[PDB]
Formats: sequence, structure tokens, C-alpha cells
Amino acid sequence: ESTYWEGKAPPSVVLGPFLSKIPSGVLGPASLVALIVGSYCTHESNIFNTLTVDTIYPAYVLGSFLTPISWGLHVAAWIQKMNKA
Amino acid sequence: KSKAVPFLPRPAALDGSVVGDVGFDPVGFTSWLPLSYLQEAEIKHCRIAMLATLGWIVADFVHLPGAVHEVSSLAAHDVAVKSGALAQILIWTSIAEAISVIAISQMLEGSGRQPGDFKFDPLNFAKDEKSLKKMQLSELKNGRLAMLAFSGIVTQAALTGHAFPY
Amino acid sequence: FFSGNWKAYAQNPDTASHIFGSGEGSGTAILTFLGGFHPQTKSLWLTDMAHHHLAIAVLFIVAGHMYRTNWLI
Amino acid sequence: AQSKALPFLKAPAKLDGSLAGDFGFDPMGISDQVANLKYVRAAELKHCRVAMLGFLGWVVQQYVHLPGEIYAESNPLKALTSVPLLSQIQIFLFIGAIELATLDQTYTADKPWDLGFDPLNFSKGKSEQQMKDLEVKELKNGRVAMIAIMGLIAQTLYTGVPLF
Ligand code: CLA
Ligand SMILES: C/C(C=C=C1C(C)(C)C[C@H](O)C[C@@]1(C)O)=C/C=C/C(C)=C/C=C/C=C(C)/C=C/C=C(/C=C/[C@@]12O[C@]1(C)C[C@@H](O)CC2(C)C)CO
Ligand SMILES: CC(/C=C/C=C(C)/C=C/[C@@]12O[C@]1(C)C[C@@H](O)CC2(C)C)=C\C=C\C=C(C)\C=C\C=C(C)\C=C\[C@@]12O[C@]1(C)C[C@@H](O)CC2(C)C
Repeated sequence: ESTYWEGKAPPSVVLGPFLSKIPSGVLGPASLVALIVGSYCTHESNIFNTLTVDTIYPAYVLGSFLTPISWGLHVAAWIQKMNKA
Repeated sequence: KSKAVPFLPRPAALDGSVVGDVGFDPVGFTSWLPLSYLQEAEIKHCRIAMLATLGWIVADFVHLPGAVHEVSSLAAHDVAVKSGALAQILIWTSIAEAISVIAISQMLEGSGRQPGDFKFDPLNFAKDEKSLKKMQLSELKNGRLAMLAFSGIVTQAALTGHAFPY
Repeated sequence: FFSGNWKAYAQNPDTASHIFGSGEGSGTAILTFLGGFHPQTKSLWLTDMAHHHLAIAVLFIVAGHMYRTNWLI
Repeated sequence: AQSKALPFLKAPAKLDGSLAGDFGFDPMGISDQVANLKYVRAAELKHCRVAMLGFLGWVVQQYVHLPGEIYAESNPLKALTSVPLLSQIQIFLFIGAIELATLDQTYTADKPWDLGFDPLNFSKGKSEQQMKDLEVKELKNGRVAMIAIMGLIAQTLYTGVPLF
């Protein structure tokens, strides 16, 4: 326990007992891939092609949800990297 | 060090389990999740895939106690969700799975429930530990084979239209 | 809803000549994006507000699973 | 493990031994919040008795009716509206008169379900094992009736066929 921290990086326990054991070399590239996929899904559902009732595409929607997620994945990747993991 | 993959080292979380531990985890998923949760998921997939493979094969051969059951297990899904059978099976499956959350949560927390154990042996096919371990290994091997077989069955029966050979 | 063809609930919304409380110029849709106001009542579309509350319901039900309880997550 | 109904789960702490009908069935752990099992058992037994009476009334109204015309409706849910409000208000007042004294009784007593109702003295002379067996019979039958009366209501609301 003791999620409180004062050093350079928080302890790996703040990532939960599922991300605490992911190597940073896995989280990092996974975070970048998720960010790219989410940005592309957002730019394909909108921006590049205007949205319409007949075109919603749960893949692009679910995808776009990987952009907010990506943020968390690379934050966890940095936390793991600084904690020698 | 691994028994399944001689090149890669043995997984750290896989030492011995009567579930068929041959040390096959190249991506190290056992480090991610607790081994017990992954074992429960694997056994659930095994049982679902075995039931599904048997049902697909049988329902294409002899399944017509009525009119709406005159389908080829490929258009069966839509026809029988329109009929209402899949709704009932989903209701009972949801009840069983909602109970299974507590079963999965009672393990991973304490208790003594082995993964995939529901104390369902009404006919007592397994008697002692040796039979239990042997048939656990047999069930998991059959379930993995059934997973791959059902994957092949659906992919082939969607890549073409045919019967049992697919 | 079960088939996933959720666009069907938005097809054929209330027209611009719909008299509120009457079937003249009405539609069959129940969840739509229209924006703005009803041309007659000068108020938000009822189908707009139903869709709004459905979205809010889904979001809040999802957000209500955040904190830990007796099931380890 | 300790649940008989769900042989795999361990029952909660308050499900043990006494309070007949205890099969360890509390997966959601509702018993963990209640201070005791007295009130929940009282509510369960009241539901069991009301559901038994409801199922019996459902079947009898399906087959047997009072001589008057106002009681000639076969569908129980339609008879809920066809029957004059006088009969229903009399039934409700009778139930409330029975319910107020038991309202004083239930929230404080050790056996709130024990209303002292035994006009035929079916329990006088029975041993403890026989009494517990009778309690188990009552609870079983009541749970089955509850399921059955809810099913009857659902099938009447969904198909209009009050029976079968
Ligand atoms: C009014 C309904 C009602 C109530 C108040 C109780 C109350 C009780 N039951 Mg019980 N039971 C009921 C109905 C009910 N039961 C039915 C219908 C069955 C048959 C399946 C059972 C089978 C049963 C067993 C086998 C056992 C109990 C036990 C218990 C006791 C401990 C559990 C507890 O605290 O839960 C309190 C329960 C509630 C507060 C009810 C909450 C309402 C939930 C949310 C139900 C939601 C609806 C449901 C999912 C579906 C209903 C629709 C339809 C399909 C029927 C407690 C006195 C245990 C015992 O004896 O301990 C002493 C025990 O082992 N019950
Ligand atoms: C009356 C009727 C139909 C009809 C008729 C007539 C009157 C007869 C004749 C007329 O001519 C026509 C007609 C229509 O009227 C009968 C219908 C058939 C029934 C009643 C059979 C039901 C099938 C059961 C299935 C298909 C269940 C599948 C099992 C699953 C289990 C899932 C699990 O994942 C769970 C949840 C936990 C995991 O741990 C492991 C397992 C257990 C694998 C789903 O994966
Ligand atoms: C009534 C009953 C018991 C009544 C007992 C009473 C009043 C006893 C009272 C007394 O002992 C006391 C209290 C104290 C004693 O000193 C005095 C007396 C007076 C002697 C049990 C019913 C118990 C009733 C039960 C268990 C009913 C189960 C019903 C089922 C399964 C029905 C299923 C279906 O209805 C569906 C679901 C759908 C339909 O379409 C198809 C079918 C199949 C018909």
C-alpha cells in the first residue's frame, strides 16, 4: 500500500495489480499504438468524413475511446520505466 | 527451461498445476493476471467451445422438432433470436454468470475454490484425486481442441456454404 | 436495439408542421438529434430530450462502477 | 463450499445452523447488512404465505366463482378491476387490521414470523425435529409459490392466458 510518494516517480502500486506487472517496454509501444489507432478512428469517423446517422461505426467509436485511454497507458509506461520495470 | 517452448525460458508463474501445465506462455500473460483468473477463463472457454462445436455439428445434421428449426446453424442465430429461444438461453446464462462473478470473487480473495470448479459431478465420474487430475487435463485438452475446431467450423461455414466437411 | 440498428429509432422525426399533442405532421422516431426548438411550441424536441437522458443514463451507470466494493475491483 | 445451494461459494457468516430453510443461499451478501435474520425471515415468510394464498386463489378463481355476477370474471387481473371497490377495500381493511398489531410485533420480537396462529393445534405435541421439518416444508412451498405466482402474473400480463 502507501500510494503516497515524494521521490521522482510514484511506486508501481498506484497502477493497480494489473498494470503494476506490465513491463514498460510493453506499455510504451502499446500506448503509442493505442494513441495512433484512436486518433485515426476519430479522424475517420469525423474530420475526414462528416458524421451521419447511417455512419456511426462502433469500431471507430470504440476506437476513439483508445485516445483517452492511451493517455493512461503511457503515463503508466513512464511510471513503470522510472521504477525499474 | 520451458517444456512447451524449449527456446524460451519457463514462465515464472507456471510451476505445477494438474490443468496441463506444460509451460506455454511466450507472452507472459501469467505475469499480468493472477494465474487462477486465467485458468477460470480458459476452462469457461473450453466448456463453451465444446458445447458449441457439438451443437453446431448436431444441429446441422438432425435438428428439426418443428418448423422454425429448419435452419443450417449459420442462419440459425438470427432465426432463433427472432423466435425467442436465444433470449431464454441468454437469460439463464446471465444468471449463471452473475453467480459466477461471486465465485470468481470468492477465489482470488481466499476460500478454496479451484478455478473452473462448480462442484457439479452428479454422476460422480471422477472418484479420487488421480482421476480428477487426469480428467481435468483431458477436459482442458478437449476444450482447446474444441476452441480451434469451432473457430475452423465458423470460418469455413462463412467462407462457403456446405455441410459437415465445411 | 437488440439488433444494433439503432439508427431506426431516429428515422422519420417530427416534421416542421407538427402540432403538439396531435398526430398532424408527427413522426415515429423516439431518439434523434435535431437541435434548436420545436417550430410550434418553441421548445426542445421531446425526442432530443429522451436521447439526452438515455445518453446521461448510460454515462452515469458506467461511471457508477468506479469505486471498490465487495468484489475486489 | 458451505452453501448447499451454490456448492461452490462459501456462505455468509449469518447463514448457519438454525433458522430452518438455511441452504447457504445469499450470493449477494444481503445478510451482511441486516443486524439479524429475524426481520428478513419474517418478510420472507409473509411473502411465502401471501404467495401460497395467491396461487390457490388464482387456480380457484380460474375454476370456481361465487354465485354473484360481480365475481364472474375468470381472469384474476381482469377481476382486479371488475370486482367492486367495496370488496377490495374490505379486504384491505381486514389485512391492515391484522397488520398493525403485527407491525408493533415484528420490529422488536425474536420470532416476528410467529404470529401465534395455530387454531387446529397442528404443532401441539410435535417434537423439535418435526417442528423444524414443518418449517422447512412451509418455506419450500412458499418459495415455489412465489416463483409460481410471479410467473402466473407475468404470463397473464404478457399473453392474457391466466393458466397454462
Ligand atoms: C420476498 C422475497 C424473499 C425474501 C425477503 C427472502 C429472504 C431470505 N431468504 Mg429467500 N428465497 C426467495 C425469496 C425471498 N427470500 C425465493 C423466491 C426463493 C426461491 C429461489 C428463495 C430461496 C432461498 C434459499 C434457498 C435460501 C434463502 C434464504 C433467505 C434468507 C437470507 C437471504 C437474505 O437475507 O436475502 C434477503 C432477500 C431479499 C431482501 C430480497 C431482495 C430482492 C432481490 C433483489 C430479488 C430481485 C428479483 C429476482 C432476482 C428475480 C425475481 C423475479 C422472478 C424471476 C422471480 C432471508 C430470510 C437463505 C436462508 O434460509 O437463510 C436463513 C437460504 O439458504 N432463500
Ligand atoms: C419447447 C422447446 C422448443 C419447441 C417446440 C416444441 C413444442 C418442442 C415442438 C414444436 O413443433 C416447435 C416448438 C418451437 O413449439 C424446447 C427448447 C429447447 C431447450 C429447452 C433447450 C435448451 C438449450 C440449451 C442451451 C443451448 C444452453 C447452452 C449452454 C451454455 C452454457 C454456458 C456456460 O458459460 C456458462 C454460462 C458458464 C460456464 O462456466 C460454462 C457454460 C456452462 C458452458 C451457453 O453457452
Ligand atoms: C396453499 C398452501 C398451503 C396452505 C396452508 C394453509 C392455509 C394452512 C393453514 C393452517 O396450517 C396453519 C397455517 C395453522 C393451522 O393450525 C391451521 C391451518 C388453517 C390448517 C400451499 C401452496 C403451495 C403452492 C405451491 C407450492 C405452488 C406451486 C405452483 C406451481 C409450481 C405452478 C406452476 C404453474 O403456475 C405456473 C408457474 C404457470 C402455469 O401456467 C403452469 C403451472 C404449472 C400451473
